[PDB]
Amino acid sequence: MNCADNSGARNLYIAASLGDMVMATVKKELRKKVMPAIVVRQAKSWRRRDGVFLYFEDNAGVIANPKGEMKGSAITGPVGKECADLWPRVASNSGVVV
Amino acid sequence: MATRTQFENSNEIGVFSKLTNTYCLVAVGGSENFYSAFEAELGDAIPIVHTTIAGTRIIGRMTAGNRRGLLVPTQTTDQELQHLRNSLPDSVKIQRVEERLSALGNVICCNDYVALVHETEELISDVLGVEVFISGNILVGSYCSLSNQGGLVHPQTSVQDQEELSSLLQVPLVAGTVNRGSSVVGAGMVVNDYLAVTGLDTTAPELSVIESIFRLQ
Amino acid sequence: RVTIEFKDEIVLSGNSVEDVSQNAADLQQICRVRNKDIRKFLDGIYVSHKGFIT
Amino acid sequence: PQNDYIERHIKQHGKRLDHEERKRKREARESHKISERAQKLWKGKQFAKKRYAE
Amino acid sequence: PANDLLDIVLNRTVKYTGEGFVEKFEDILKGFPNINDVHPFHRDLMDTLYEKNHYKISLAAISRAKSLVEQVARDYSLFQCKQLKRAALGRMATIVKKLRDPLAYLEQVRQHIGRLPSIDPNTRTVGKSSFLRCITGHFDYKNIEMQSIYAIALYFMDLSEQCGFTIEAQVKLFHSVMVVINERAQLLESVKVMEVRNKACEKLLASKYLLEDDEWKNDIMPEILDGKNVYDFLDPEIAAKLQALEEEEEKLENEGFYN
Amino acid sequence: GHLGFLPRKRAASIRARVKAFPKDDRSKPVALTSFLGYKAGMTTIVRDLDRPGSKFHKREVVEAVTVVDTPPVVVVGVVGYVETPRGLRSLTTVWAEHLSDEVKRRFYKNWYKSKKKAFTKYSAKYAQDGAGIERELARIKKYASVVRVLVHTQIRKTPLAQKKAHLAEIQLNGGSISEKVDWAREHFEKTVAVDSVFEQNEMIDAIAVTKGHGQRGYHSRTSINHKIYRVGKGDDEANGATSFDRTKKTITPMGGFVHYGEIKNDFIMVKGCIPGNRKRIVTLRKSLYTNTSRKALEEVSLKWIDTASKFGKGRFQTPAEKHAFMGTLKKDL
RNA sequence: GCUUGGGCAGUCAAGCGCGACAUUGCUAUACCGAAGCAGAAUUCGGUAAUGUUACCGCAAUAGUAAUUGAACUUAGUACGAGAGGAACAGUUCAUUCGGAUAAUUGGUUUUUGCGGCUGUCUAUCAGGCAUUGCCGCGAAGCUACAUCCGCUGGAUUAUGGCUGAACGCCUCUAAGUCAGAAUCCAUGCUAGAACGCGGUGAU
RNA sequence: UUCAUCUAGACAGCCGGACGGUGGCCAUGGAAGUCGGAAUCCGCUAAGGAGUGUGUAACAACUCACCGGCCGAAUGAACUA
Repeated sequence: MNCADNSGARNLYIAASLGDMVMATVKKELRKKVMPAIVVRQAKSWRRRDGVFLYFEDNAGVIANPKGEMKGSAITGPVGKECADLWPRVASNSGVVV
Repeated sequence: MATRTQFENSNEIGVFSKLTNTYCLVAVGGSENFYSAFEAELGDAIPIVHTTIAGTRIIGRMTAGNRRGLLVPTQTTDQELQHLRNSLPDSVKIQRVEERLSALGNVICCNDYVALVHETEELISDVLGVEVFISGNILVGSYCSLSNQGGLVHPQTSVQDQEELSSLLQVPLVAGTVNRGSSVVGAGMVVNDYLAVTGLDTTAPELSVIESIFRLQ
Repeated sequence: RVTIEFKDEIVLSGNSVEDVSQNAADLQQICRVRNKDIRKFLDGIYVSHKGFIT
Repeated sequence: PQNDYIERHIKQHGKRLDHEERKRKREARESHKISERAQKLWKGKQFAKKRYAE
Repeated sequence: PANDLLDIVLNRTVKYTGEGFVEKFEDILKGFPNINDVHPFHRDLMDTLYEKNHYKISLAAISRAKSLVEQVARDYSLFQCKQLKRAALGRMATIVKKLRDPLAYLEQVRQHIGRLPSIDPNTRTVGKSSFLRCITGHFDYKNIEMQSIYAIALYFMDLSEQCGFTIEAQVKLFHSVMVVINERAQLLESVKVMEVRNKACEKLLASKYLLEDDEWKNDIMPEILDGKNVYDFLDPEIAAKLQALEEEEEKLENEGFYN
Repeated sequence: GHLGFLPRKRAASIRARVKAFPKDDRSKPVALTSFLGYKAGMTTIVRDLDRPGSKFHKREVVEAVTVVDTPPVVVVGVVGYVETPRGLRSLTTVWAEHLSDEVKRRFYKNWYKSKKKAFTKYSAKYAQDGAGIERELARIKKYASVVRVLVHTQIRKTPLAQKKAHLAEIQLNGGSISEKVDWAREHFEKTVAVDSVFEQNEMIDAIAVTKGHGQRGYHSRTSINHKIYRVGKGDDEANGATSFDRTKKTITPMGGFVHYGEIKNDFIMVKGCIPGNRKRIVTLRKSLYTNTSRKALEEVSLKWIDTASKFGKGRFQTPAEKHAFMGTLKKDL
């Protein structure tokens, strides 16, 4: 999946869904470095409790420490509504939602 | 005066709050502590509105307005806009931004007289009745705060930018941290001309700086 | 089950010894300081005095 | 966590109201509990060996 | 103690016993802080209190016992193969039983070290307990003889002679340091409540919804009429539209040239 | 799976039989306890959750519901039960003088070829002054410390070709069983509305045989804590004109239900999916007790109801919108 | 009537020169009791055909279930020099498993459906043949990346107590007695004895 | 079964006495019988271990073993079946 921050990471590498935090690595000094990541987009629509079938363009996520401290100072691209509300830190750096 | 409060054991008051001289916006929830945060100093002096933007608790991050008006992003639903209109008097102007964007509180920081943003400028000026003009910050709103008495910015703000804004704002500006060194000044506290709310992590030096900049004493 | 009357002290009187004694025991045994240090914590209600009504 | 805090608190306030009576009752009941363990309870053999050693 | 630990370990059952003993010994050793390597100030302070020689002897004895148990475990009809297990278990028990003295010594210090008034070295500094209680202990702003003597690594004086202590003794005991005062009065010159702390701070640093009217507050505004969200188009008294978009069905439908 | 639902053998009776009834109340007045209906269709429901401190507090929430056809139930008799060491026993039963055609048919397997010799002598026995029937009523009054009422549903009203009514027993939680039998005596051959038993937001349990999968399925199952979203009534205005919509329209999906007829008579909307497919016979019971929880106490705020066509696919709500979406049509002009 | 956890050398000595307890040199969840348990955390111990016919009914008996974690609130309060930080109860969510359903979505496949079309023909009018025509779209069925729900009363192990002899003290125990376990029985749920039963319509 | 007490008062339950050199010597930041080391005396009185325990940094206070008073017959310790 692509990285959802301005850190410049080419891609992210490790079921986990949007808003779930799992260990992740920056596939492409950061090689083979494990750090928790939060998924902000998955490019798939699920049965939302609000009844609206959300959609995204591509899978994306953010890499942060266990407490969720965003590595970058901003988030590139839209962020899932559930993920943004779940994590206040993500919302602070989030620019657009969906 | 400045007050130390919390929300769901979280010190990010600004994320779930937006204070104004005539009203206050807070996220929906049964946590009496959050309501007490604003009710302790002034009781029921000004109304407190429990609502949300796009059905989220980040209303504080998604809302950017002053005592004279309020603004909400496109993601805001019609029902939420109607609830906000019913919860505020006709004096406060409420309008929806139709531009492609969602984070208004993280991009726009303004007070009752001046507004700073990253056409929509005319709409912002009309709704808030303020002049529309920070140190290269990607998200000025998330790392800035303002009030008629004064304003607070992130510690990394350049001295030149602070001086220019203070000269334009006609009031002094001070850069400091919140919530025990946290650099998100706009997410850890919300202040008005006579009441400042800060999280528990806010240390004594930060509280003193907040009190001094707004010159309550 | 016995009467209640009154310092910060309760007074229980009843014709039947068993009834009043069991009531006092139940009152003392409901204030269980679970998962706490017995010596450090003294809060509760305990039997103090016994005697005849007369 | 000072040099002596539980002892200081006990001296300032004292032990529990029924600490003495409860301890005496436990000591008295230990006599019957020893017999019950001897007539009850590998564990029984170990208890018997410990009693014989005592 | 040694007896209780042996029973606890042996009640769960051959290498498992040795592994458990090694784990317990490692936890005891690692959990306890090395007296000679904590910190110079704290090292000396612990030296004045506990028997450092006995502490080191106990640590060495525990390490040697663990090594011996590991060595024994590594070295180690039905009766012929059965007696070996009993012999190994007895060997381990006998080796463990020799720890009563070091374990007894460590029992006293294990509890004591858990509630010491230890503070970080970077922390800024006649009945002095009364003043200590009054001042605050943490006051963040902005063997006994040797332990007391180690304060060299502030002093208090009394103008009167309270507690029965001679003024001459107080003057002699004195021999930067700040002196606090609550032929006899002249000898006091030989030395040469928050105010004292304020003065010392120098060196310390240098160290609800409404409407237009409440007449119709009970209205619900269904927000849907025949499947269209008319609320978005609920403009007040649209008189021009009410005619413009309603007269068409008669003015233009008369022609009706859709076919 | 679940050992409690074994052995997995085919159900002997198509109609599920209630195993237990709510505990009787000696102080409350005589009232019904269970109702009969037929499952019919499924649709989506949206509302706003007033549950305090919830993730969707004072905000919209969506889920799925099911509709059960519940035509008015008409009583046919009263059954008394006595307490015996071997279990509850029925000592005497009294039937009404007149019975519906469906009730008579239910007692037949060759109704067309049979002589239709239904209650004739018992019906003729009612021509007496009343001593014989009153004697049995007095006997039931003396004995039968617990009483039940036998009723049946109006199959003819439902859009089905079965034309055969289903007979079932209804328990009464009233008190003074003498008062119970007196009340029953005054309601023979009388129809009782659905609202008399259940109401909106009430919690009930539905029992029915699950779908047969060609051994898989065809077993009686029970689902408890089934909130009644709505209690439809054919006598009232269009059931689609909710308080939050107040617009006249039928709840039935446009074009009719899938493999089922239109619903216009009294019906009930049940949260979740009741076991079994459409055209079943489902017995409604009031949970056998009082469930204390926010789930039972919370009310329903139906802002919108999905009533569009569902035969494969559908987008319009009423037939008038089909041409409006596609514009004027040739068949229109 | 299998079975389950130190040798050598010396002092022992209830008893019968042998012989008892010590002793000297090597080689998961949950609930209770104790700890210097200040809070949290932690450690040690314990529990685990039958009269035919049709309907409405009872239940002898067999099986049984829910489950794991998270958030507000109690709270940044009792506690504590600060670091750190409770629990009960009132609320809100999610994960595993289970009884079911297809309302939206979606893998789906004889709509072997719809507009056009390929090699080609009596050429658009009509698709014949292409073991199953193709393109794009798409029914019914399998069926989940889809959805609803998943119960309350006693008796009890350990445990803490009341009254009170043995033993004129005493004792939770010997006669009695209260609270109490993921334990037992009950409520509920599934089946209903081809050979358990009751009432009713019909000759 | 073997011993001890026993109408010169059996076991048990309460009340009283339970001292003087003395706070023995050493150990002392203060430890006086009871945080420790080594002997254990005289005067006595029906009865005091330079002390069997609880407890205080030390005294303080209670105490069992030792006797007396109120009490009234068998009781206690160890062994065998």
